Amino acid sequence: ATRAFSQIKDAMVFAFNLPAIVELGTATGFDFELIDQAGLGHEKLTQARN
Amino acid sequence: GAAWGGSYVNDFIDRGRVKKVYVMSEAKYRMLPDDIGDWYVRAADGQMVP
Repeated sequence: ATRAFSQIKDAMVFAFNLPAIVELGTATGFDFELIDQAGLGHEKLTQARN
Repeated sequence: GAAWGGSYVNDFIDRGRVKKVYVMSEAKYRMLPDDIGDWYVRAADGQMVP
């Protein structure tokens, strides 16, 4: 399904299976939070994220 | 009440944080009892009643 939908234009369509434990969700990688600690603002935080 | 004790009007945004807005009399106009004579109230006809 993902291979077939990769041809779809003007949309990102991605098919995937359920996690074993949906309550915990995925455990595949890492979850990282970038925090604005000095009141930089949304734009500066966006630049830092980029 | 607003002149002599302060009044919390609403919130504003200081460096991305919600903070209060207060309206109060300047210090020197709410110090002594005689300062009560400095304040006027508008009447329905627009006159200033002490």
